[PDB]
Amino acid sequence: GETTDGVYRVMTRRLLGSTQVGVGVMQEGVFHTMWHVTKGAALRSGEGRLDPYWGDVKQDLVSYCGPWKLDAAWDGLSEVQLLAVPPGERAKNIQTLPGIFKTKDGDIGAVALDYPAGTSGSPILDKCGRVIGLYGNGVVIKNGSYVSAITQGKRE
Amino acid sequence: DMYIERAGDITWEKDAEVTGNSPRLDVALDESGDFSLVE
Ligand SMILES: NCc1cccc(NC(=O)c2cccn3cc(CN4CCCC4)nc23)c1
Repeated sequence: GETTDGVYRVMTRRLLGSTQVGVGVMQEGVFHTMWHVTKGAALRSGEGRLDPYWGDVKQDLVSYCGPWKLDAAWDGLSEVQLLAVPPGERAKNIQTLPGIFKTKDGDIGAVALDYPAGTSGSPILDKCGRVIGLYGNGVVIKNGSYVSAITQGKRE
Repeated sequence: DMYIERAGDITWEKDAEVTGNSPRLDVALDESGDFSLVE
């Protein structure tokens, strides 16, 4: 169906009406989303079918039609933009300075923006428009708000 | 059956809404891909 690069909504008809379960990035013929959005299931793009190619539950990432293509990284200094695609709402660029998730295996950038769960898979981008990660896997802090990691895969 | 629909271009937009703070949190990542807070 549509293989043009960009941001896409991930919809399902299995629940009430047409529900947006997530978001993804089409780059170089490959669709990139978070694992929890599709659970590894096949996707439809008009009349064409997209089959999973790579996936990892711990990274919470999945790629379709080919290997993971997104390899830019947050520079640990500069502001970034979450290209938020909320359910039923227009794509909107939100500029922010990322915080940090400190883990036993190293530090990871994090964006403190609260959006509906169906916004999972929305890309986080740098000043060059390159996707440095996806939004949607993180934690709930003291006041109940969501803080998401900047989740990036590996380009082989 | 899940289906996709285009929502826009991936480009940096000048003069976009600037919001959100930058917290430094101690977190743990489990085998099921779930992040939890460590305090
Ligand atoms: N470990 C993978 C995994 C599995 C299942 C779900 C997720 N992600 C989320 O739930 C999520 C994503 C994006 C923004 N959010 C905002 C909130 C706040 N919640 C919404 C319902 C009540 C409060 N939750 C989210 C991640």
